[PDB]
Amino acid sequence: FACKTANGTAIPIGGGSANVYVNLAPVVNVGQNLVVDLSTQIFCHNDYPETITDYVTLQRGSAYGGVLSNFSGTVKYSGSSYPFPTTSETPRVVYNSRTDKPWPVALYLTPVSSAGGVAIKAGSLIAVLILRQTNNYNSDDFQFVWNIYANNDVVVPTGGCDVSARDVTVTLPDYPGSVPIPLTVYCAKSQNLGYYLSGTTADAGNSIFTNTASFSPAQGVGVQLTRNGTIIPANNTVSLGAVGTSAVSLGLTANYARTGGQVTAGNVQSIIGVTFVYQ
Amino acid sequence: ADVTITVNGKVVA
Repeated sequence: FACKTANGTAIPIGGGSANVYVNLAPVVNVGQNLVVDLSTQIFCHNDYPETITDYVTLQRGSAYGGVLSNFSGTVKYSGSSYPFPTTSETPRVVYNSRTDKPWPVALYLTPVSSAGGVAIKAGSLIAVLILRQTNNYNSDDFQFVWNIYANNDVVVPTGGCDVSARDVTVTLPDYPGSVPIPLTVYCAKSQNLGYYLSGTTADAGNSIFTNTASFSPAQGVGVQLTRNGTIIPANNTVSLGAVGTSAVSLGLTANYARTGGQVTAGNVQSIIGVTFVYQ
Repeated sequence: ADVTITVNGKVVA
């Protein structure tokens, strides 16, 4: 039993714990969300298949780590699903050739939000997996640890639904023009969704986000969002109806709006949060 | 929040 990652990097085997860097592509699925498909990221083989057969199981106590430590879910191991953190030893995977074959493991998370996410930066710990290796000819029976680290920055969805982008940037035409905001949401199964806006406002109507531009800020103006011509105040939930597997636009447009006194020349910037809720 | 929107603009002189 000897393994390497997708880019060909050897995983030092047995003995001390190994730190294994993998690419992940987390997505919502029905009832659980994929965190990482390891089967495209870790490949193993047997250097003596004519005379030795290798067996590997995933041991009890394998679990998420780092920012995912408090989540539970499931592990798909060799085509079958088990609770994760693991509560029993899995069946074995057999390595019976010199040709590399996947380590057939995928990690899933049980949703706890509507459309939330947890950022995982490259270099961060994802999971701690405990493996047990045996064979078909002697008593060798050794257990060792693979610490699975992100090779790439991702946002792991924690809900039933996911968004087109977690960080959206738009630029208004020069005052007084407006700009549509490209932002959509979809769900793994049909869900009834709403959303609300968060941020600092300047006006009696709690609907004009303050201008926080750092350099040469314009005075007397902020940013106001509308959907189909209707102003959306902060902290007032907008309904999206039922969102299915195809993306639904939030329907948002950004506008300038006056906050009082003279409008003066300069830069404008506002940072506005969007939070989804089930309805 | 689940998404952050940054809106930039300008009032020209």
